[PDB]
Amino acid sequence: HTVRAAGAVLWRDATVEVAVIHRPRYDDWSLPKGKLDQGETEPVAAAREIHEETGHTAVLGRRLGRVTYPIPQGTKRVWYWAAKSTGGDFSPNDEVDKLVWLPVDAAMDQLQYPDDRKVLRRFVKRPVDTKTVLVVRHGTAGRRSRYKGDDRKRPLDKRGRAQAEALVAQLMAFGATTLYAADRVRCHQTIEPLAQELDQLIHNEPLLTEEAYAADHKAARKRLLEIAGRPGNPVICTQGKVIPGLIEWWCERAKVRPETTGNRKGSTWVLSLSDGELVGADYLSPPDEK
Ligand SMILES: Nc1nc2c([nH]c(=O)n2[C@H]2C[C@H](O)[C@@H](COP(=O)(O)OP(=O)(O)OP(=O)(O)O)O2)c(=O)[nH]1
Ligand SMILES: [Cl-]
Ligand SMILES: [Cl-]
Ligand SMILES: [Mg+2]
Repeated sequence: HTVRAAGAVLWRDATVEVAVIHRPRYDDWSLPKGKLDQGETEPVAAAREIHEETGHTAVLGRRLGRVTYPIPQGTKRVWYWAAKSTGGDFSPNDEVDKLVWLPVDAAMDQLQYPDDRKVLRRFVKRPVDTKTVLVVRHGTAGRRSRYKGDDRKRPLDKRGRAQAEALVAQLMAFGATTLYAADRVRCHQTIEPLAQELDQLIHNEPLLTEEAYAADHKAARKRLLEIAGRPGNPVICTQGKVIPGLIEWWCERAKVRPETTGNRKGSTWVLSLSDGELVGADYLSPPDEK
């Protein structure tokens, strides 16, 4: 069987230092990570396990990649992120007895596994002090036929509401701070739970609906960049016919290659920016899908 895990290169400003952990079970030095709990998304697992193992909270930025290796039971699949420490301090735990903070070249030496070393090379290849734009497709909301009444008003269904609730921890893992949604009830409702958590209002965005994108895709592009330019990490909840077009455009111009792709309801594109420039685009499946 495949064991799914997530973790990070945890970093702080000293130029940058990264955490390497020691485990007496293997007398090994490695990166903080662990297994996904039932129902848990990779980002949320990563944040948890980082804090379990290092004693630090972190905000996840760019996704580093996936690595896969044999273990006695089968196969270990681990997703890694760059993650900046937001606080805390190490104290020894059950698995991890020591942690060191190292500049990257020394950390590469301290590491011992090829997969960890690969992830660390991925970390250094781009800027890590990134800002993050979270582009979310609204949750499940039945079919446009099944709900007559102004389709603008069609609500999230039971699943979609559960997706919205699950997106709170997902989006908070990336340090979401400001909320925007296309002018459709289902788009707002997707991020209402996060709005309440953050105690933030949701900015309504008539230029980012499907109808508006179809009429004037250029105004949508410009408005996306306007939003991305504001301070904070914005969530922008919009629709299925809008997202691929915006993401594809921006990735092509920035020469950013996504490691994964898709467009499902409740999915999230994590766009990482350095000094306003796009440097990563990471598609996350819906929180209730694999
Ligand atoms: N942490 C880590 N372990 C690895 C890598 N490559 C590699 O063969 N291993 C080995 C170390 C162990 O002998 C074996 C399983 O270690 P593990 O850290 O993946 O799994 P674990 O279940 O003991 O710990 P975890 O997922 O709960 O943190 O795999 C790697 O890149 N990182
Ligand atoms: Cl520490
Ligand atoms: Cl829909
Ligand atoms: Mg672990």
